[PDB]
Amino acid sequence: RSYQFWDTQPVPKLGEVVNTHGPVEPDKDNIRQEPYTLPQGFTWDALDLGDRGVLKELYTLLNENYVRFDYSPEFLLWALRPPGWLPQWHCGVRVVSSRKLVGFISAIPANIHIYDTEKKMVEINFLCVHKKLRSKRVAPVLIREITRRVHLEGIFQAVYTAGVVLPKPVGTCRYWHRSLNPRKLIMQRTMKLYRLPETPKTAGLRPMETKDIPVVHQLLTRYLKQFHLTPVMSQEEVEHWFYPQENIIDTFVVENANGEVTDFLSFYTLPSTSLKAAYSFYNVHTQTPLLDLMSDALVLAKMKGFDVFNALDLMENKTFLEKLKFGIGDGNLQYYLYNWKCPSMGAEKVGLVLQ
Ligand SMILES: C#CCCC1(CCCCCCCCC(=O)SCCNC(=O)CCNC(=O)[C@@H](O)C(C)(C)COP(=O)(O)OP(=O)(O)OC[C@H]2O[C@@H](n3cnc4c(N)ncnc43)[C@H](O)[C@@H]2OP(=O)(O)O)N=N1
Ligand SMILES: [Mg+2]
Repeated sequence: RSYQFWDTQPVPKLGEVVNTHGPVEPDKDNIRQEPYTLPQGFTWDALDLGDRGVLKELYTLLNENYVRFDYSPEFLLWALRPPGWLPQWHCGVRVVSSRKLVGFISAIPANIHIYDTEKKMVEINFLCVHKKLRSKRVAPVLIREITRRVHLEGIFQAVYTAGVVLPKPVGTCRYWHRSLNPRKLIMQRTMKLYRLPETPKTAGLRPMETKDIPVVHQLLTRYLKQFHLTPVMSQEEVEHWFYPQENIIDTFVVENANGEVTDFLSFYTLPSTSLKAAYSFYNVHTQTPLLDLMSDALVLAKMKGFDVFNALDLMENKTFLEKLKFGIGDGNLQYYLYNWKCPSMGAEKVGLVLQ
C-alpha cells in the first residue's frame, strides 16, 4: 500500500511509531498567492452560503455525490457557518461555462486541545467530487487549495475524520447503533426487547434554553479535560453548537431540585434516504449517572420520532453501549491531524465529535 498524494503531505507515515509532539513543518512566512491550476474549463469558487441559490447548489451536490444521507440547507448552515466561518473556506470547483458545481471541500475554525498543547486549527468536512469526475485526482487539488486558503489566514494544523485508512490515524472509533423503531429497520420478540420507556427517568430534565448557555459552556469545558483530543469552545461557539434547532440539534439540560444545571445530553439530526437518525453529540454528567443520561436520550429520540440512535465508542461511551443494547455497526471512523505529530490514542481518549 503506497499513498501517491498523502506521502507528499506533512503527516506521519502509516506504521511509523510516533513518540514526539509537534508540527511536521513550520508555519510559513510566505504563501502561494495564486490558486492551484485546474484543468481547462473549470474554475475555483468561494461559495457564499448566505445566498440561498448558492446554498441550494451545495445541497444538490452533496445529496447526489456525497458518502443515502439527506443534508438539509438549514443543517448545512449549522455545520458550515459556526463563529469565524469564511466564504473562501467553502471551497468549490465549478464548470466555467455552466457554473455547475462539481467539487467541494470546507474548513471551519476550531481551537483544538491535543495532549498538552492547544493550537488554532480548522476542521475539514464535506470533501466531495462529482461522480462523473471521480478517480481523476480532483480530491488532491481540493485538499491543496483549501490548505492554501487556510494558510493565508495563519493556520497550519487541521483535524478531520474519514472512513478510509490514510496516513495516519491519531485514533480509531467504531460506530454503534440502537434500534428505536424496529419496524422500519425490518419478530414480535425482537420488537419487545427494544421497547423503551415512554417518559424519561431523570428528574429536572428539560430543553436547553438561552439561560443555560453559560452553565452548559462551563460543564462542557470542565468535562473535556479528561480527554486527549478535544475542542476548546468559546461561549459563542457553545451557543451555536448546542442551542436547539428543530430537526438539526437537540440539547436537554438536567436542572435539579435546587435549580442547578448539573448534566446535559445532546444529539443532532441526520436523516437517510425516509430514515430519521439521531447522532450522539456531547453528553456531560456530574450528578446524573451517564447510563441514566443516555437512557433518557434514547427515550427522547423515540418520542421525537427517530428510528435509530447512533453513537461512537469514544469518550466514556463504552461504559453504556452494550448495557443499553446498542449493536456494533460495520466500518470505522478514523481521526486525523494534519501537520501535527503525536502519539496515537484509544477511542476512549478522543473527546471530539465531528459530523
Ligand atoms: C492547514 C491545513 C490543511 C487542512 C487540510 C487537511 C487535509 C484534509 C483532508 C481531507 C479530509 C476530508 C474529510 C471528509 O470530508 S471525509 C468525506 C469524504 N468522502 C466522501 O465524501 C464520500 C464521497 N466520496 C467522494 O466524493 C470521493 O470520491 C472523494 C474522496 C471526494 C474524491 O476522491 P476520488 O475518488 O475522485 O479519488 P481522486 O480524486 O482521484 O484522489 C484520490 C486520492 O485521494 C485520496 N482520498 C480518498 N478518499 C479520501 C478521503 N476521504 N480523505 C482524504 N483523502 C482521500 C486517495 O487516498 C488518493 O490519495 P492517495 O492514496 O495518496 O493516492 N487540507 N485540508
Ligand atoms: Mg477525481
